[PDB]
Order: sequence, then C-alpha cells, then structure tokens
Amino acid sequence: DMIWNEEYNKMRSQIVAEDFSALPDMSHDKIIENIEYLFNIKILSKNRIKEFWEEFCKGQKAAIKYITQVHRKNPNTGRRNWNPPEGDFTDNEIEKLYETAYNTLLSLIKYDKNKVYNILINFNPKL
Amino acid sequence: KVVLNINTDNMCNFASYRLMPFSGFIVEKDRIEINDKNWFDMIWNEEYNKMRSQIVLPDMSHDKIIENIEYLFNIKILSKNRIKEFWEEFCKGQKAAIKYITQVHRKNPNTGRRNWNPPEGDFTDNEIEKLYETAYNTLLSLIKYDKNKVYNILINFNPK
Amino acid sequence: AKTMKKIYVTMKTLSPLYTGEVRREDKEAAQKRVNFPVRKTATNKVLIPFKGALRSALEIMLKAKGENVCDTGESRARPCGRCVTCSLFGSMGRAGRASVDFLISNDTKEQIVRESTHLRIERQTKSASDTFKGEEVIEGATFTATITISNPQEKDLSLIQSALKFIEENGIGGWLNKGYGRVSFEVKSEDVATDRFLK
Amino acid sequence: AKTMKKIYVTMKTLSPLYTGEVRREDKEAAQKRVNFPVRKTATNKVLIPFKGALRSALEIMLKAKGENVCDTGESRARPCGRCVTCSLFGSMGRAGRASVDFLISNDTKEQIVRESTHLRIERQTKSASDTFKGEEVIEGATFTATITISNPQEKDLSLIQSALKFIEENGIGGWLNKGYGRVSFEVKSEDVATDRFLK
Amino acid sequence: AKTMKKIYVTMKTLSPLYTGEVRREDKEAAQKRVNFPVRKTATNKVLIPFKGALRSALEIMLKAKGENVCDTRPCGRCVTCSLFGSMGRAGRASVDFLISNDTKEQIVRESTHLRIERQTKSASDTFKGEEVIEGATFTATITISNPQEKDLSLIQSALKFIEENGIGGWLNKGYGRVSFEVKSEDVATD
Amino acid sequence: IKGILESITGFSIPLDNGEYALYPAGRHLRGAIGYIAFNLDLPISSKFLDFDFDDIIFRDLLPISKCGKIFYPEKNSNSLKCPSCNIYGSSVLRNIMARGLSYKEVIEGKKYRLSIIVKDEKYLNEMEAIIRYILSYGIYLGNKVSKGYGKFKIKEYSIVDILPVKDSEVLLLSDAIIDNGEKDIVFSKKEISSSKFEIIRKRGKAKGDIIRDNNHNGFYIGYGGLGFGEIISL
Ligand SMILES: [Zn+2]
Ligand SMILES: [Zn+2]
Ligand SMILES: [Zn+2]
Repeated sequence: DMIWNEEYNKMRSQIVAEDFSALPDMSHDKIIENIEYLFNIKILSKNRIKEFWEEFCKGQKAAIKYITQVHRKNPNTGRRNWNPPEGDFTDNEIEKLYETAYNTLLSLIKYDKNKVYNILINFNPKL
Repeated sequence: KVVLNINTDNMCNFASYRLMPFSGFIVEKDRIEINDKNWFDMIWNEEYNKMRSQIVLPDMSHDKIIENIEYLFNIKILSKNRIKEFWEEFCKGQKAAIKYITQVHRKNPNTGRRNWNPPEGDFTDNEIEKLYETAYNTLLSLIKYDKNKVYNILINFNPK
Repeated sequence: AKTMKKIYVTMKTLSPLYTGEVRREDKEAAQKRVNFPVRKTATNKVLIPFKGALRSALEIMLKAKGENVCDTGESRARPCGRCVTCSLFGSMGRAGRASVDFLISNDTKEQIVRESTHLRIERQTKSASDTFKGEEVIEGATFTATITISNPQEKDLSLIQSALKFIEENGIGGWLNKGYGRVSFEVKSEDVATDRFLK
Repeated sequence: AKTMKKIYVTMKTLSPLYTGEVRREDKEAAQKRVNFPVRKTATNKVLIPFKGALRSALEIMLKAKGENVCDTGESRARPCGRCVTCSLFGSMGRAGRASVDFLISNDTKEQIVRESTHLRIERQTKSASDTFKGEEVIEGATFTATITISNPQEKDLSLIQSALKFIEENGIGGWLNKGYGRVSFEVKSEDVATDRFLK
Repeated sequence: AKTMKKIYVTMKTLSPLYTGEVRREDKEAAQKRVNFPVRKTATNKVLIPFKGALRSALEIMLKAKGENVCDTRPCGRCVTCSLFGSMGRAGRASVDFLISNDTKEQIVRESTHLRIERQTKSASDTFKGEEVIEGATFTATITISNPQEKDLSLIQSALKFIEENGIGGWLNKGYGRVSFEVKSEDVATD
Repeated sequence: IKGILESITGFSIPLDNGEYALYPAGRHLRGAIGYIAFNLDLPISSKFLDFDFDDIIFRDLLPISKCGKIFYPEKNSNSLKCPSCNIYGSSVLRNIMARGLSYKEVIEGKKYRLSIIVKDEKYLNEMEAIIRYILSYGIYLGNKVSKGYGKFKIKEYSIVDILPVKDSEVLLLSDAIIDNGEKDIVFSKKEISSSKFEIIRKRGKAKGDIIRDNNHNGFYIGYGGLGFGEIISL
C-alpha cells in the first residue's frame, strides 16, 4: 500500500494539465527593460527564467499556472514565491516589483516561442 | 480494441489468478492502448525536441601577436583546443569569432570565473586578470586579419 | 605489479548524512516532494562520492605538514604529477593507483533515507521564516567501499587510514557545517596477488 | 576449426557506468547540454568497448603470474605472435581467435542514461570551484555481448572468465578510479560446430 | 541459360561498421584528418566488399561440414568454385557491392580510438577512424546464373554467418555486426 | 537507341603499358550485353559470339558533359573536352590498393552516353529486351563484375532514328582499325560454355584525328565494328 501510494503520487506528478499540447500586452522594449531590471535585483533569476522556459515549452496554460503559483500571496504567511529583491526597498515597492514581474511574464506568455527564446538567451544562455 | 504493449512476461500467481503490478498510461486514438513510462518518456522527449526544434579591432603589431600567443601558450591560457575553436570561428566569419571571444572572456557576475584556462605558474590575481585581458586583445586583433595570416600564425602553435 | 592492496572500508553513520542527487531527472522527480534528495542508485541504494573526500583530506593534511603536494581543488587546476596524492589518486598522464569505489549502502531508501523538515527562523520574531524538506540518511546506516591499490607502496595504508580519520573528524557528503556526515570507518586491509583470478 | 565456442556475456551495472562518446559529431551535438556524453548508438543504446578491457585484464594478470606475455599498451609496442593473449586477441599477423562484440545495452538511453552534475571543490574555501555535466548509465542496467572463439583451446573459457573477474574488480569504461564502472558478469557458454548455419 | 536468380539482400547495421577506404588518393586526402577513413563513393555512399565475405563464409562452413572446398588459388571442382568462381571458369554468383541507401553526412561519423597503457591506465596512443552508424540500411543484388537447387540456402547460410561474425573490418573489436533481410526472385522472358 | 547511363559503382578497364582508359569502351558494353543475352537465351546470342556482325553497332560510351552533349576526343592527349564547353581525363582515375591487389578505377557518378544503333528490324525487340534488363537490374562493365565493380544503370532511354554522316570529312570518334596503323588496339573474345580465351591485338588509328576519306564506310565504321572505330561530322 505504501509503495502503491508513492508510485501513484509519482504517476499524477506526470501528465499534469496539458504539456506540449487572457494575457496582457506591453511592447517588446518594455519586456526587455523589465526583465533586465529584475535580473539585476535578483527577482527574475536564472532558475526562474529556466523554469519559465520549461513551463512555456509545455504550453501557455502551464506557464500561466506556474506564474500564478509563484506570484500567489499565501494568506497564511503573506509570502509570494519570488526571490526577494536585493537592495534598499520599502514594502510597497517590493509588491510593485512583484506585480511588474507578474505582468512581464504574463505578457511574454502571449508572444511566440522564438520571440521568447531570443529574449531569455541574453539572461540564460543555457535555456 | 484494447492493445497491451506491456510485457506479458514476469507475472506472478496469487489466489489462482496470474497477476503483475503495472504502472503506465492509457492512450486513446480505434485503439485504447496501454503503454509504459518508457513510451511516455519517448513521447515527452519527442514533443520537447519538437518544441526546441524552433530555435533560431585593436590591431597591434604582428610581432606582438606572435609574442603574446607564445606567452599564453607557455603559461597555458590559450591552448590547442581554444586555438582550434577560434580557428573554426574565424573560419565562419569575424562576427562569430567576436561572439566566441565574448563568450570565453565573459566574467560571470556571481562567481567571477572567466572560461579561459587558469594560467600555469605563480602569478598574482591582478596579473591573472590582465593576462585574460591580453588574451582578449590578442585574439580580438587576430580577428581583424585575413584568413591566410591567421592560418599560418595559428599552425605554429596547433599543428592540426 | 605482482601484488595489490585491497582496503575494505565499512562506514557507519554517527550523525544524519546528506549528499545530494546529481542526476537531473531523479532530482526533478524528487523535487516535487523533497527539496534536497540524497544521491541514490536505480537499485534504491544510497551512493556517496568517496575519491574526492579522501583526496581532499590528504591534500589538506599533506599541505599542512609541508610536503610538495599539489592542490586540485582550485578552478580547473592541473595536477602536478610528482606528489603523493598524484601517485595515489591521479595526475594528467597517469591514472591514480587507488581505485576508490563508491560508498554503496548496505540497506535501501525505505530503511535508511528519511524525509526531513529544515527551517529558517527570523531572528527578531522567532517565527519560521522559511522551511524546506530534504531527504537524509539515518545514523547507524552502514556503507561499504573497496579501495584497490595497484603497485602498492609502504605508506598507502597509513595514508588511506589517516584520510579516513580526517573524514571521521570533518564529515562526508554535504551539510557538514550544520552537523551532517559524521561517520566512523572500519578498515580491513589485505594484500592480494594480481594473478588470483587465473585458474 | 570444426568447433567454435560461444560465450554469451551478460553484465549488470552495480555502480554507475561512464564510457565516453567517440563520435565527433554526436559528442559536439551533445556539448550544448553535456560535457561528458556516454557512448550511444544511433539506435539509442549504450555501447562499451569490451575487447580492450579483456585484453588488458589478461595481460596484467598474466604478466603478474609470469607467462611470456607482451604489453600492447605502450606507444610503439608491437605485439608478438607467441602469446596466449596474442593467440586469443590477435597480433600484427594472425587475427584474433576471440571475436569480442560490443557490450550493447538491453534498454534505451531514455531508461538508463542520466545527465549528471559533477563537482570540483576547493580545499580551503570548501565551495564548488567547478561544475560540469556528464552522462552516466544507471545501476542495474543489463548489457549483452557475445564472444566467439574460432579454433578453441581448453583454457580459453577460464581465461575469459578470469578476465571478467578482473573487470568485476576493477571496472569497465571510464572514471574507474572514482567508483564508476563496477559491474557483475554472468557467462553462458556453449560449443557449436561452425556448420551450425547450413541447411 | 533460361533461369536466373536475383537475391536482393538488404542489411541494417546493429554494431558500428568499419570497412577501410581503399583508393589511395582519397585515403591520402582524408589522412590529414582521419587515420582510417571508411570506403566511400564519389556520390558519398559507403561501398562494402561482399563477395569475399560470402565466399569466406562458405569456405569455413563447408570445410567444417566436410565438403571438398578449397581454401582461398582455387580448385575448380568445389561448389564454392561453382558459386563464386574458379580461375578458369567464371562465377555463377555475381555479387554486388553493399551500397548504402543514405549519404556520407547522414551515416558516416568520425571517431576516436585509443591505445591504453596497462600499468598507468592512461591513453598512450590516439587515432581517428570513420565508421558507419547503426540502423543504416544497405542494399545489394546478388546474381546467381545457372541456378543450382541449393544456392539460396547456401547464400542465406553465409548471410547468417556474416550476422554471426561481422562484415568489413575491426571484427574482433565488435564492429560490423549486422542483420540481413533477403527477398528472392527469378528472371525470365523479355 | 540514345540513352544516358549513370555509374553508381565505379569501373576498372585496363590497357597495356600500365594505362587504364578514361571512358568505358563499346567492346566492354558488347561483351556485357552478349553475356546478358546468353543468360536469357535471346536469339541474337550467337551473333554476339561472332566478332564480325555489323548490323547492331554498339558505339563507345563517351562521357557526357555539363553541357549535356557528348565530350569529344582530342588528338595527341589523354582527355576529352566538350567543344561546346571548355576536360575529362587524368583526374577520375583513382589508384586502388586492396589486400595486395593494386589497380586503377575510374570514379563513379559521372554520366556516360549509351548510343547504340540498329540497322535492321531483326533486333528492335531484342535490344528492347536488353535495355529493359539494363533498366530494371543494371549492367556491368570492366573488371570485377562478380565483385560489383562497374554498376551502370540507365538514366534515359529514347528510341530515336539515326542517319549516316553525309560528309567525307570525318573525325575519328574512337580507335579505328587500319592495316598499317600505329596504335595497337588490344581486346579479347571469350567463349563461355567452350572455355576459350584469346587476346585480339590489331594495329590501327587513334581517336580525335580528322580523316579526309571519301569511303564514309556506312555510318562511322572507320573496320572491325563491334565497337572499334567511330566517326563524327566535322
Ligand atoms: Zn600533484
Ligand atoms: Zn604477445
Ligand atoms: Zn574450389
């Protein structure tokens, strides 16, 4: 029973949602500017951009799901799953930068794959 | 039409019924087919490689170039593999070679590692960083030359 | 060449032990549940890299002693080839004579690997600011390795045993600073002849 | 000449296996993701050179015992014809009596090959100075080779089995000093007339 | 002569295959890079000597089963002399080369081979050879004139012997292990 | 019968003094086709056994060029150049050392002319059958026929009428046979099912020379036929 529960949890881990199978707009220049700003204050990090591209290549729905998972302010703790920003910031700027990351990733969700791949090599060359 | 692509070998006998714990995937198509994880790993890799399918000059003296590349070949920064790689880049244009020296000389923001080979010897850290710099200037000036002179100059240090 | 040293190493954990998953696929399959999985076999048995631990131990003590022993720990550092740890563990032109096996556990994950909850506590509020879940090998778990020394010298047993005492002191695997990896080693050495397998 | 000896060698990997890619195009296509590719087929199945390991095992043990065996591993070392290794595995003149197949895996690279993180740790800093990726074969992977022997002698099976015990002890493939390549061998031997395929 | 047999033999490589490049100018042109180039056409398809391999297979098999088969200096009275030719009389089995279906760039891969010292466990010698990958299907059309009754059986027996031993070169290292598919036919009329 | 033959496996035809000719000659074509007609018991076999028959004229296979036309021979040389387009020769011979045996072989992939001529209705069905055989299952020229050297499949087959050269000013397309000739032309005539071999060595005139001769000898024919000498309108 224990190995069956562990294996069955491993099964649903797989085939989640629609892998490899309602979005804001902002200019391409704006998207490079926002990802370039959040790269250097350690919010949109290289691990974040990697798992962005992994959830994007399985479809737009998985990328929306992962972005809503990271940006979700948990009502018990008040902690989003973003990497905290580096530097002197007050709380309101910290949530505004998190909302900036939200809007930037959800707006590049609408773009095509070669307009994302070419925007995340100059931050992650091992995408 | 239910087609079993699970191996029907290695099956135990319990309660006068043969049985084998399975763990795989059901696939709709005429056929309701039973595939294992290997099949899903193959299909996952095929669709992932179907999504990754869409993937789009300070000229100094010639004597300076030779003297610099002699020193860097002796102190083991500019080795045979890097000379061969630079020759393949210069053999695909100069802009490619610009990108290659940019990639090797790119100090990582976090680690402070440049992809050159550490100089063999006992040099100080500022000397090591200036040695990486003159590797950059020496190679970058060698991109400004033409194919014949770059060829004869690199074959003294990499015979291939 | 007519004789070979064989050091059978039997290690037992005195503290919880962590070394990390290194295969990207097993790390991904385990990071849906466990943020820090142990390095495991496909036969569900824990592996612990051993050659780097012994080599690092011998370079720290032989550099503290004062012998001309090179450092292979620096970034892309070339081994010299003329020192003790280059003879034992290796150089550029010569492979190391001490073939050091992996520390294969005697038991299996369901008997030795236990999931674990780690915390990060805010220093002003005393509240769990963060937590994570890492797998860890229990205390009393027994691991077996074999060090096979070809063309042995006199000092090789003393060198391996001293390096094992250093690993007993300092730890093996990861998270050595917070208390993980403290082990004991038992050594059964035996000199064999290289023609033993020939009938 | 009227008899051939078939030795079916099946091999189970006990500690993870590395055997590097030889093909320049396949390795360079794998250099984007992997620094140390494993030797794969075009049919996605891992191959391991087996005749060199058997010949090296036999020459090490037979040089240790004290037969008149040569060493075909030095730079310009001509193998003679007057050996039992040179009779089984060949010389510059007469060909090898034992044809040793590649150790081709029973499973595909999706099932048994895993991309891996390997480290180089500084000794004093105790931090990861270098990181790279290498593909390794999982433990429990089964590899099948067949060795035919034309004109068998009597001690040929014993010599092949002794070399397999030596490879069980030492390892096959690469990274043998750091724990990789420890394998187990099982031999199913038979004698067949060379007219087995005639009707 | 009113009956003629065309044995259509396809091959797929199971092990990596090497047969040596045979022409001196293309060997020397490839010897700057490759110490053992593979046998290639000018249209960049791999050519494989097939007659000698089938012949050799019949001589060891029929020497083992006890037939009066010469060892290749032919005899002229053996059935391998009737199949693949004596010095006076020609061969009934005209054997084509085993041409590749695909091109050099798709099936030929440069590769590294070593020679390893047995006391230092390090690479003493290093060289490069070109090999044909596995799954590369090859075809040939063996023609047997004046077909005797046991020709296809002898040819398939040799073909299974080649699957047992290998074709090309480096056969004791494991190279050349192949699988064979045969489709026969007869030829008459206009 | 105009046609294009493509070589996928190369050919090796030798000459004396350690030379190998650039192009496959029509004597080799003839010998291959007469063997092939033997293997199919075609009614013309006995005539290919005879070296004199001149009704069917198997001309020489001449290398076609990028132009698409037929390369033409050049006097006092070892090469052919499309008068239409500036050369075939001494760069397609390739030296081969194979398990002791050293020879030379002309590289594959080049396209050659398959122009035969048939002066009677007695063979149109027979040739048809031979070109059909050459189409489905190929033809072989040169040495090592049973080792697969000399593979030659058709690429084009057109039955197009032919007319003699209405000019007494004719250039020798191939090696003609004359009584007092300077180039010794050597060929052979085997006899299968009789075990007979002979090397026919006859003097004659070389190719690429203009002949001012009012004879005109039908269509080409220099005197041997069966290959031998050809001519073209200058
Ligand atoms: Zn050292
Ligand atoms: Zn010897
Ligand atoms: Zn014979």
